[PDB]
Amino acid sequence: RTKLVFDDRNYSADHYLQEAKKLKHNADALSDRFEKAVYYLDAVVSFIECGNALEKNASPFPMYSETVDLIKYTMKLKNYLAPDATAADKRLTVLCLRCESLLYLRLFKLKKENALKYSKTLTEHLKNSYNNSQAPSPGSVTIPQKIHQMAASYVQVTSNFLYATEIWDQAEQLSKEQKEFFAELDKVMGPLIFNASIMTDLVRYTRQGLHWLRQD
Amino acid sequence: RTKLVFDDRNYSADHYLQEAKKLKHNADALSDRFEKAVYYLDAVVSFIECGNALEKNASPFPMYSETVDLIKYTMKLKNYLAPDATAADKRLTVLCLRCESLLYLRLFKLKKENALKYSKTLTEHLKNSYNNSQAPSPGSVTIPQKIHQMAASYVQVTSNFLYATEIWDQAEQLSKEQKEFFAELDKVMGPLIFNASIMTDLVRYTRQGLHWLRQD
Repeated sequence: RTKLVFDDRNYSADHYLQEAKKLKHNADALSDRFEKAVYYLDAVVSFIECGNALEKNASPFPMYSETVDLIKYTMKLKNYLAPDATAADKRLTVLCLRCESLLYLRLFKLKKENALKYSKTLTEHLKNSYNNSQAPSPGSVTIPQKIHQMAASYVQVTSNFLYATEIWDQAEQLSKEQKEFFAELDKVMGPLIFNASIMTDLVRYTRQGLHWLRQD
Repeated sequence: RTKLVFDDRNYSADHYLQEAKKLKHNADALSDRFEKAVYYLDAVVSFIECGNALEKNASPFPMYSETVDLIKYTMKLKNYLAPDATAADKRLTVLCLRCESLLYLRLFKLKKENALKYSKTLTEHLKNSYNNSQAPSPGSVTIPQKIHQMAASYVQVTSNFLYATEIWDQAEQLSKEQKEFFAELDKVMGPLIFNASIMTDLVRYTRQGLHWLRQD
């Protein structure tokens, strides 16, 4: 067993993008699904590195979103639920799901401000509009279109961590099935922490796991 | 320094409630704010223990919600932002904010199912209702009241982890100001993990911190 030693020379968001694109076009031009997915996942981490480098001198939202799309494509390659699925396929899938979960959670986190005060005004008006459509009794609803767009966007950015939570839990569950591989990987890297691991932690974790997979 | 040894005999949700209520009525009848808050926080953990015991033979939602209310009351006692605020006040506040954060996150988590498919239907209709209020051009909005109630509830349960995230981050920030006390507490208990620590982990963590505070 060997641990990657990691270069601290942080580059420009541009450098990681041609890295990612090259790994990805390397993936695009190969036969064996497994092979493809590995390179796709390597491409993915370079894409993540690029987004991280955007966040250093401030927007990474599009880059991250499209990266989660490339992760779903990749997972649909050697589907871990297939009955022939190998341990390698399942470990690959786990790494994919960690990247996808924490990516979703970052996509959210970029719009946390929006989400919070949107929640305030929305809670207020989703009571005003309702109290005003019901004639009192002594003894469809119509909303301002601003309120409507604010509802649309609130659901938009809250969806991202609904996905993050659910996918995080799939990663944990499927990880129990490769308890040893991921026990050792958590040993040498430290385990990923939902809400605490930054993008560089994820990048290195994923790189190390990809390294062991390519070594078999 | 001494670590509490913890009793594994899990009791009924009823047993913890009269424990909590007794600690709380002990708090209610004392002068010194600090004193009060300590007992309030002890009351709180018994209240949490009670809610946990509800979850064992399946609803803890009300109990948890009202407990977070007792936590905000308690924090409004020796406000850590006061200029006379002691290290003890600040540590107490940190413990309060962990309980409040993870309580919010559980309140959410109880309704995760609701939230997810609500997100689906809401995203669809928040496009149907909008595409149908805008006359096309070749070259306020009205919604079903079911959709309206679903929007209200979706915002309701997503608010809970918006709070959980924000309060979690306040706890981290204020924790940097008592880095050593909480470094040692994480040492002997293991640190609380957002999204991973279960209620019993929180109970024991908080109990241990309360123990050191009462020892000064």
